[PDB]
Amino acid sequence: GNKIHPIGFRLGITRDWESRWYAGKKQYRHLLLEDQRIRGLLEKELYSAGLARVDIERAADNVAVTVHVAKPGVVIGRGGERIRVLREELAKLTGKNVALNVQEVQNPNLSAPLVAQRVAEQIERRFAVRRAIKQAVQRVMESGAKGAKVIVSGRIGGAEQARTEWAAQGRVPLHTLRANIDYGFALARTTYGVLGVKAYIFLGEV
Amino acid sequence: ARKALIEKAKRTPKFKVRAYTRCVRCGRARSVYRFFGLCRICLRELAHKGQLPGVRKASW
RNA sequence: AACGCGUUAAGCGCGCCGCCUGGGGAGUACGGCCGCAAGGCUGAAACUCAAAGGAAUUGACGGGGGCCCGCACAAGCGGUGGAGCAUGUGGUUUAAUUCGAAGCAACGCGAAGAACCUUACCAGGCCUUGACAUGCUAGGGAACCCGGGUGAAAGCCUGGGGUGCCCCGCGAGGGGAGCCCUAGCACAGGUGCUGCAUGGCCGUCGUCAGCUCGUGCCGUGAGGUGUUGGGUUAAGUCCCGCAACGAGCGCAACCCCCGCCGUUAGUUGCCAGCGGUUCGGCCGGGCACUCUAACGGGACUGCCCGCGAAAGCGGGAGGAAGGAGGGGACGACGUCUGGUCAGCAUGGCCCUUACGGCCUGGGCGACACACGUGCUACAAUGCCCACUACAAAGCGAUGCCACCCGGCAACGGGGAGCUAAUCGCAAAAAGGUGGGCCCAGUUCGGAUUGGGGUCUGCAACCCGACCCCAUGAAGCCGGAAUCGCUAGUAAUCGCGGAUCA
Repeated sequence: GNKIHPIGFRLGITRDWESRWYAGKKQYRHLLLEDQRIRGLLEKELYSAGLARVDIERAADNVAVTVHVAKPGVVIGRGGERIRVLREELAKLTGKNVALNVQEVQNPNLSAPLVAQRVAEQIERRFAVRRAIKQAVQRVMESGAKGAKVIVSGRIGGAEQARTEWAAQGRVPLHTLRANIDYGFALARTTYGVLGVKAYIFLGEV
Repeated sequence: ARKALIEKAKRTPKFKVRAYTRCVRCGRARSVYRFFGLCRICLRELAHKGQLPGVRKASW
């Protein structure tokens, strides 16, 4: 029925915009169309490294695409094979000067949108879903944190009765503002249904 | 008539009166904003993720 | 078995009697004995069932009890239910009047814009690897640009400009990377059915004060304690108690708007003070006011009096403001096989010269009727005309339009400022003032139909909005019923915005 997106509830504090610039009221329209089909193309051809963020900064014609990953290798190649073809590909729709980067996540178990995709892959390859969850939570809190939570939707085991599986440890005050709690969500896609996974990480405070 | 239509929206046949709006993500026909090019849902989904610069949770 | 029993045993033992062996049929029939009778004792069977039953959990419920809440009632003010009209639905109708939503929690709801578009529906004309994707084969054609005919359009038939390359190269010419005409194959497409196959998102109980975990202790076990009890709070808020001691999702707190004051900044503000003013903060001058938007201070039951073990309750001062200061955003474990396959996503099912696709016309706007949400009213605390004041939040380049000129006006010819605290929408309206109506179906009320016009649009017959003359219908305050709101609230008055010709 209810429970709102924990990102939208922070924006003003804590979480910052995953696309920050300014633009006019003939141009937001257009600069926005761009920003999706960008993040759309990247989502595909780059899944392999686990793009847990896709920032975009800007001033005028100068794009600051920064991709954040825990396994940086896959994006470059050794020296520069892959990174080459992408620069080409990006500006292949945008006749503007495409300035692409990469950044590192010290611990991927503390990046939710990852934790979510990990468990969604585990389900697509038929593993015990009660376990996979109770386990992925230890993974996170094990590697230092204050709290963490996961939620898998309906058609567990491919049963005609769709349920909803839970489990989570520590503290997760989604109602509190001075919080900082990373959220991500993944789609498992099977022969019988379409599951849904939600991941929550409690990190700092004050 | 869902696919055939979103494609009819792009072209501008006879008499410019016919040229209707249409959401970008959602093939949405109703509830479509000039400023964003988007539907009411399409929008609200985004706004929560930050993919729309400076569009913040209101409160007055 | 548990509830309980416990020298008045249901404990441990011995003696003798009576009795039970699944439920219905049935304490019935037959026979027998008894009885004045009513009936009594003794007492079956066929046929049929998957259980019938005892104690104890945890809930739910009560025309049970106790403590306590909420515009729940009560106190009070304004409404619907009646008329006329606008809009949503039932029904009948129809070639079709597309589908969904169904007590509260469907019905001015998806719909924040249906004349063709939309558009999913019907009638009529057409098109098949298709309006869109990915890849292969083959001669032409390899980009592209302008017309002809036919038709209602879609479509189908059909006349002319002719190619900047990797590169044999003076040249004939020729390999060829884009991209498109055409055949043909792999495939596209379906708002076709399944919201009890599903994700995500939303409604609701309910902003209610709750819902739980770990260990220990108790029970053969379901399960219990904790979380029952006394005080106190908006609150599982806090105190105090206690075989429990802690901890989590909740509430509160951190985040935004209104209130008071400071610091920073001066093309909005200011004779606040002298200055010139065609008297317009117009002008030079000037940030002290006002405002604008950015960083702060301020309130913590901290001070005093009383009540109390404590938490905290009542009362007083200072204060712009106290005891959550006024509004927001935020809604627990779960409930309704709740809602949505028609926003999208998605398993399965079904159609692949059509259940796909294109257009032209219709339909969604039908009307003997029925219900919901609304608008304008029936008038004097009123209606009409002239003149005259005081807002806020927003919005604007083939956009908002100053100011002119014409028209009774709708509007229409000119045309300055504007990327907008520097120009524009723009007058707020109720109010104030003075002139008219004099209790009437009326100078109240504006439905209906005739006549005449304007503007958007290719096009206003079915179906648009405005303006002018004339027509001026029903309504004299509404049966049974039934809604809202506790303060800048109800009532009443006008302004803006999304969608958008």
